[PDB]
Order: sequence, then structure tokens, then C-alpha cells
Amino acid sequence: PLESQYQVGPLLGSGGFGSVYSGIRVSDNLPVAIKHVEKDRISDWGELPNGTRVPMEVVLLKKVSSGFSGVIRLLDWFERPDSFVLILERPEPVQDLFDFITERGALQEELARSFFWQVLEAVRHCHNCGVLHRDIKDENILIDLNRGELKLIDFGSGALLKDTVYTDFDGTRVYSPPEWIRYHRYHGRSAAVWSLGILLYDMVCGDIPFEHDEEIIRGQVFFRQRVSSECQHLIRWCLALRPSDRPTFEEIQNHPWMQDVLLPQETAEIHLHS
Ligand SMILES: Cn1c(=O)c(O)c(O)c2ccccc21
Repeated sequence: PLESQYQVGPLLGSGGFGSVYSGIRVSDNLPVAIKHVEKDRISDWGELPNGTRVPMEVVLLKKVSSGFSGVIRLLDWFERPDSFVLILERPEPVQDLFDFITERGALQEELARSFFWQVLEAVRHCHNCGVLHRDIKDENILIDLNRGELKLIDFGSGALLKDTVYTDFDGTRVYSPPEWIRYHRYHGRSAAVWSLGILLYDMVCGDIPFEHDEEIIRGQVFFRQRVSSECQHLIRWCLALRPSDRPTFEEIQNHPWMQDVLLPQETAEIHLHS
């Protein structure tokens, strides 16, 4: 155990999520991501069924880890004197949705539909497992470019799902809902749907709709790209000012714009050139 089990490669990125490196499990040459998180920079702590003091990120990841490939799986984790090291799966080749949109711009609706549908399935899986991500955005979505499969990452701002009000938040502000901005209160599912509305707009317009607090509170959506009326309708519904006016996940997935989704492999062959 320690660092005999893994060969460390290049740094893939760093930020509020820690420092993540490309790695390879020496036992079976499996591709992995090695994420280092400093103890001093961890705000939310939790406890495992076992009964050990670990970052909430570890608790949440264990709760959502299974055969379903829509969420990044935690393979192992280690504790060091001043940090925790998380071993995560790593698709190859891969590119996060932020970099993909930077390079290609606004996505064709068929592509956005496949991606958005897959994000919805991943978020539903998290909720079904009692986990709320709280930071859904393009930077936290990985694209497996050969299989056309999307994967949700970075649960470091997440929490256990509950039906009572949340009065804390440390996700991305520009994806946070008007009720958080004005009252510092939100409920899990409706806040998630709001961030999904921001994400959908982002996919079809190539940029997020709001930058300032005042724009979030006003909730007026202007489309800068040609976007179908059905897509605009869904976006505006997800971005309803009153949380109760937002659609449930079932309503989103039964929306006319969401019908006849491509399968991930069809998506890669047509749009990622597999
Ligand atoms: C699992 N994972 C992360 O948690 C992360 O924050 C990354 O930046 C990342 C990048 C590439 C591949 C996997 C990755």
C-alpha cells in the first residue's frame, strides 16, 4: 500500500477540487485519476459506515459507486498526515464538457440532447443513492470520447440528500438558484433542476446565461444562438423563478424536446467521430 500500487503521470488539473494526476494501477495497467486534497482546505467532513473521519466527498462517492458508468467511481482512497488521496476511474481518451464547448462552440441540438439526457440519468442515480452533487456544470462532466458516455465528477461541494431546507452552499455561484442568492435557502431537487437549466442553455448557446446576481434574480433568458422553441421552453421551465414551478426529473425527461435520444455509441460515431 501507499505509492507502490500506482505510477504517477502528468498533472491533469488543479483548483477547488484539489490536484488531480493521471495514473496507472500497476497491478493491471488500469487507467486512474489520483486526486490529492489538503486536510486544511476541507470544510465538510463525514463518517463512513465503518466509523472513520473522512471528507464528505469520500462518503458521497462510496454511496454512488456501482456498475452504472454515469458517475465516476472511487476505487480506493488513502490518508496521509496532511491530505487524503482518492483513486478514481479515468476514461481514455477524455475531455471535460467545458473544454469541449470551448473548442467546438454551441452544440447541435441532437448532441446536446444526448449529453443532457445522460447528465439527467447520472443526477437521478445520485439522488436515488441519497446524494446531492450541488455543483453540476460543464467543468464537472467528463466525456468518454470513444464511447460517447458522460461521467459526473467532483462531489466535493455535495451533501447527503434531504427533504428539508439547505442553508449552506459552496458550489458555483453562476449555477446557483435565485432563492440561494436572495434568501440563502434552497431545497435539493429544485436547485439541481435550476443548475440543469443553466447547463442546458450552456450546451446550446456555448455559454452560461447569467454572470451577475441581478441577472439570476431577474431570471430573464435571452437566446444568442438559434435554438428550437421546444428547447427554449424546457430551459425556461428549468429556470423558473419559483422553485415549485420547475419541472421534476420525470417532467424534464418526458418533455417533447427530450424524445428520441441517441444512444451514447451512436452519439460518438456521429458527433465525436469514433
Ligand atoms: C476523476 N477525475 C476528477 O475527479 C477530476 O477532478 C478531474 O479533473 C479529472 C480529469 C480527468 C479524468 C478524471 C478526473
